[PDB]
Amino acid sequence: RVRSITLGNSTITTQESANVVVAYGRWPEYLKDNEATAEDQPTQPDVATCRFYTLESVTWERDSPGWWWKFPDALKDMGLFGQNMYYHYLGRAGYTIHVQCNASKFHQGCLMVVCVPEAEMGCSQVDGTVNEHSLSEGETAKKFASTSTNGTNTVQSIVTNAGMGVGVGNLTIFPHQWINLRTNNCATIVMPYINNVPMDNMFRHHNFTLMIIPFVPLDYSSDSSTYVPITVTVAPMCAEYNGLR
Amino acid sequence: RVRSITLGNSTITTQESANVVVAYGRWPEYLKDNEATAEDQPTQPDVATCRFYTLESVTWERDSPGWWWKFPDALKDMGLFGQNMYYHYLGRAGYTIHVQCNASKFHQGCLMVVCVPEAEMGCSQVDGTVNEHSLSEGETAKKFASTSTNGTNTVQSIVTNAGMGVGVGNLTIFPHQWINLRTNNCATIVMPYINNVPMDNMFRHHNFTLMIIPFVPLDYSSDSSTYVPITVTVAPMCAEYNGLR
Amino acid sequence: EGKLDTMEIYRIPVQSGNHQSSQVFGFQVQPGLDNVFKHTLLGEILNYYAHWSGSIKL
Amino acid sequence: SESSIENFLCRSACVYMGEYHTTNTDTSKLFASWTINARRMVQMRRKLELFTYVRFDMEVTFVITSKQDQGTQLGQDMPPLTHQIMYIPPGGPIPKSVTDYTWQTSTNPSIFWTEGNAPPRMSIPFISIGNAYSNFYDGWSHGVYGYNTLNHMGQIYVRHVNGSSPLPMTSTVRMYFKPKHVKVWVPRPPRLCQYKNASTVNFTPTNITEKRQSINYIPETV
Amino acid sequence: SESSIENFLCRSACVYMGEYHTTNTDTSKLFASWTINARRMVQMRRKLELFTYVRFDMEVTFVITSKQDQGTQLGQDMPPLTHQIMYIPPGGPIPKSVTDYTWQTSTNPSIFWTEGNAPPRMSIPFISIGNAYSNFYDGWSHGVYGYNTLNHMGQIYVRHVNGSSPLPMTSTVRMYFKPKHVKVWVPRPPRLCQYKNASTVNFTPTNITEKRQSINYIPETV
Amino acid sequence: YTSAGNVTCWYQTGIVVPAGTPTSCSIMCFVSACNDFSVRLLKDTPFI
Repeated sequence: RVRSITLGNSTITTQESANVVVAYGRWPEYLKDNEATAEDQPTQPDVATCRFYTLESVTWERDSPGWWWKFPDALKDMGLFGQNMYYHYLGRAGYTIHVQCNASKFHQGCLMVVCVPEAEMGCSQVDGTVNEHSLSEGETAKKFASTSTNGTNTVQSIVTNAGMGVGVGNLTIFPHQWINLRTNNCATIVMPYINNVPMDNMFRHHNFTLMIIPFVPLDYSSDSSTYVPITVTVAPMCAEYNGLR
Repeated sequence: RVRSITLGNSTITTQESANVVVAYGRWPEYLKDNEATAEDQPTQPDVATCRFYTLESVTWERDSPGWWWKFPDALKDMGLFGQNMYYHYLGRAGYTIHVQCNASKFHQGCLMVVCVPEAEMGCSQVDGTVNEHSLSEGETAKKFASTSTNGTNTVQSIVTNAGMGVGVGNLTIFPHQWINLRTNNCATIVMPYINNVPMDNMFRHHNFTLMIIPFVPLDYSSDSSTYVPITVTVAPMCAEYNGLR
Repeated sequence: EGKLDTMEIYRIPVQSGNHQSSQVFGFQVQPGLDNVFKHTLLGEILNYYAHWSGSIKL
Repeated sequence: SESSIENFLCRSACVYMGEYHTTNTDTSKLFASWTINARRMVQMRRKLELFTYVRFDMEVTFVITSKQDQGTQLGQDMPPLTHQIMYIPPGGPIPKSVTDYTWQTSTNPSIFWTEGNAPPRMSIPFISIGNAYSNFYDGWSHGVYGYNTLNHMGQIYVRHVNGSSPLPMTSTVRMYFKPKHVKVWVPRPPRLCQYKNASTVNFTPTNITEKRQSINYIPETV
Repeated sequence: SESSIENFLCRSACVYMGEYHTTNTDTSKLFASWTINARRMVQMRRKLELFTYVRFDMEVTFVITSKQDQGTQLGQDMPPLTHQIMYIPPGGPIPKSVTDYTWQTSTNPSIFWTEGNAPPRMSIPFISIGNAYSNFYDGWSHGVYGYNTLNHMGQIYVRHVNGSSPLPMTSTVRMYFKPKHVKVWVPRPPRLCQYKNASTVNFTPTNITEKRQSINYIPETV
Repeated sequence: YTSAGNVTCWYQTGIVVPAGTPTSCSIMCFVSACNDFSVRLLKDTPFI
């Protein structure tokens, strides 16, 4: 009851009892042919964009508020998919995201894993503006805080308002999955391309945001490990660019 | 009687009265499927490798011995085809080479344009060895000399022996074309992939060498331009790499 | 400068001698907004509309 | 049936009220202007933020009232007043005086109306080179965070249509706005914090809800 | 679809604004007049000059506003005012006073209107013994260069319809003009120079376009 | 500071003439639209 999956020259292993969320019922696909027939011809890499990219693990401790990543540009240094971001003026893609934990039966805790489109964030100063570095750091995660933040140009990252001004118990409206250390330790989310235009430039726009948020904190006792590792793996799907010839 | 050719986001213009040499009768193509079925799966870019790349022009003056380029690595800085040279461990490709001149009816001269597989070159010192920089400089051409050269680690580049120890009047054994300023000014050569293995690494091996050699020097009179420009344009064909998944 | 009121504004100069890697000309393709395309027959039409799109032939 | 999208969003509201004179010594008080967006009406803003992408047509009605200034001069006998209401599409010329040439450009649609009649009304289609409007944008304008140029919807300008040397008068216009034939995509959670300005999502941190006495407390039954 | 000829030309515009009194000591200030042509509206003129021959119908709407003069006398109680709007075809009698006989000729079409009602409107057909109008004429009138008599379109005159010894009042009329059912022939290049007067094509020499830094200059990419 | 494509031209060889021909010369550019061109939202032009 273990499946082994190979994309390109990558191989990972999952359990065949996985559960998969397809975001709004829609699988990813190519914009078919004839939105812009004449002088808008696209191309597709399909070479080493369809392959598993694995980020660094994060460390879940007793007081961890949460983590977030921006897509794309979490992959702007990831081999070929990142090269294509510099060579081409427009693009699009869907994604498959796997999130996994490594824990024992003597640990306990609960995580929400959610993919949020257009996650526009607020500044720590009400009459201020957010910086580009405070929104993302690429393949390194940003951190939520457990109290309200200060300083100039920083996202106001108190975890109960999720940086967007809503109640964090209501983020289940988005494509999401629960990880309860008692019953499962994995989550797969398949995201299609969602925009109000068919293609776009991939450097000054963040299509979506992946967030991981503990709702019940990690607990252990006498001589268990004091942390739990979380691992994120991403495979781009049906990527497509403007033709160069 | 002018044709306009578009590859990707590139466009060039040629004359429909062109003559084309297909190297040994063989058009380029993919190694079909099943030389190495099981764990040797290839992939193909077909994105912005099939596109015209144009180098800098060279300047043909009264005393010009000739020019040569090495393939590949004349394209190691050329956009995506050069990115793929670093991301992939093995590859292969064929090429289309266009060579053009800009001259008047008051000029005169004659050029040989030849594509030579495995053009192993000799050192200027008989008990010496050739350097890596003296064999190529990438997208900049090396130059032949009109007398015999000296110095350490340099190719012996006297033009009558073409750096290979043969008579230069006999290079017509290779795929070649003549440019006589009197009758034409262009040359197209289509080269397939030629090796003794199906794929190979593209950094420590030079598949072939393009040479351009004047057999009758440029001549002009009173107030014509004192030089003639030559332009080289390359389109890779059926490129293919090792799969990454 | 110096030739916005002569027929010379329309002529790209090709010079004599050997300069076989130098630039001859270059421009951005922006009809409607850019000065070199702004007063042509295509540019004058596009400036009556607030949104336009298509292909161009040079 | 009352929770359908059309019945929830397609409702009229006053979104701008402005004043303008026939004679003044400021010359910006001689006309009124408004930029069309749906971010300075706090009740419509919140209902619109439940979705990420929207598409609608606009309908605008104008209620216009005049008054003679309490300055001094009485005994007048005046004909009814005429007004001009001009819509500028995205990518159009903007006037800066009331005597400008742009009040006569053939591609700015315009309405001429005289008091005493029914209130004037114009209908604007979906105007965007994109495929939908967006209530949220996680990007840069090219650089302002959160602002994309596909959301431009145009402007409205109002002036008096007198001749030379007019008599002093003060008018007020109220604009009533209504979206029609509406379609929405990607639902979102409701705004929990108060809005702070009209261009950002900035906020001060807010409590999740209000307290009670204990986790067991249920009030005595009647 | 928005570049069709009808959608490009068939649009309404204010082309004349005039003032007239009920009592005065000039007697030319007692009525207002306008000669119909499309050469004193600079934005319509330019769009019309893209073609050599045109054919259209005309539609004219009138917005009319009145005022009691600030002279002296107050406490009045007046009924609403009546106005007469007369169109003269080409080859018709022209009035010179407001008491003239030509304000009663049976072949000059006329409109009678009282304030408070909807704005009046008349529709004029293509009136020419030729087959089209011409925006450009390389000839002599028989002698004026560039002027041909087939382009006559008529005139409009407006007065008050009181009786004897009326009370002092000042009115303003605005005329809104719109061509309909339009057809055009022989396209031309767009006017590059500014217009200088309303009857000629006279101009001062103009630059072909504006300069840049060099023939290679392209601005740095964002 | 445009976000638009560009076009450039380079000397590949240089111009070569016989004896008795002019030395310098010229190039001309023509622009046009292709059949798939569309326009929206008639407005006023900024030139008069």
